[PDB]
Amino acid sequence: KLEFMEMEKEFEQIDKSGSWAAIYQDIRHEASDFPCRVAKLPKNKNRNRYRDVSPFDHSRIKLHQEDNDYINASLIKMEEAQRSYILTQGPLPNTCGHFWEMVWEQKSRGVVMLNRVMEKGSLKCAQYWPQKEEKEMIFEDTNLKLTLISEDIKSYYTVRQLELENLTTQETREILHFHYTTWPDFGVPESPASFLNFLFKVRESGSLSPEHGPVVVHCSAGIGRSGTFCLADTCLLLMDKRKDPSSVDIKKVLLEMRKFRMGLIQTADQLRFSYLAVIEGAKFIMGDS
Ligand SMILES: COC(=O)c1ccc([C@@](C/C=C/c2ccccc2)(Cc2ccc(C(F)(F)P(=O)(O)O)cc2)n2nnc3ccccc32)cc1
Ligand SMILES: [Cl-]
Repeated sequence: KLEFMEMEKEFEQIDKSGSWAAIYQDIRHEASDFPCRVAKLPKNKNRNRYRDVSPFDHSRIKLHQEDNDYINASLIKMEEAQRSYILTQGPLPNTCGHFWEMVWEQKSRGVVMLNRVMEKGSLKCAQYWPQKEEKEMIFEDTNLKLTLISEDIKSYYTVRQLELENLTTQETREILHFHYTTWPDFGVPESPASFLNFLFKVRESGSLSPEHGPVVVHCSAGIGRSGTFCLADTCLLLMDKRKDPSSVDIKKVLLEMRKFRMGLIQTADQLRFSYLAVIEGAKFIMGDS
């Protein structure tokens, strides 16, 4: 029982010794590496938002296009946690069709967005979804139609319901879009509570359920914020299923996740935040709630 005051004690111990950056750099250097040949092909240069962030060849999501099957997106599968996620970059002006094509083919039912489309001091992301219910979007290259159906705006996040339609089979699917709007580039969420609240919300939607395809998670590069979000989620799952919560080594989990996509969690503070959100979140889930 009193095993929760343990992990939070070593957390404060790490905080006391200011060892976060050390642990984080240790993780960057223990991180596995795999080839990204497809990602680096000249024809896929314009499909990559950033020169140095690429999906590994083994876990990259392949588009069912006959021509070019590339999309900077990676499938992260966590066995013990029993959860899969697709991490991708913020869609580019020329890859919005690819993005939705992937959402369709992969049968995902939810999209989690952790970055903002624009501002001034923030990385730009393409407006890959319709902002107005009356202005649906058609992606000619992927023969898909997208319509905004609902848009519940809250303080730290907006929940939108979209309708994605395969113009060929004429099938339509409800896609839930969870947009956390207060997580700056290379920063942390507004607070652990808002982050968790957002996470629990995405959870309760069933968007992460094994019933549907893997949820799609992205920020700008698809590694810092996306990695933090997924790491927190997986670790919470693990602390809930395991008899011994403190047996969950967030560091091992992150390294495990990095085998599927490079650079997950981009700052020492994000790592700290993941520990903090997981400990607090674990307390909540096991504390009556
Ligand atoms: C001035 O613009 C920026 O703020 C900026 C910061 C970092 C970067 C990264 C920096 C590259 C980092 C990297 C490279 C190799 C392995 C792992 C990480 C890409 C990147 C952007 C944002 C994030 C994030 F953390 F905000 P996310 O939450 O959206 O994921 C991550 C990465 N990047 N990718 N290729 C580069 C080539 C030269 C210099 C920097 C480069 C790009 C732009
Ligand atoms: Cl890194």
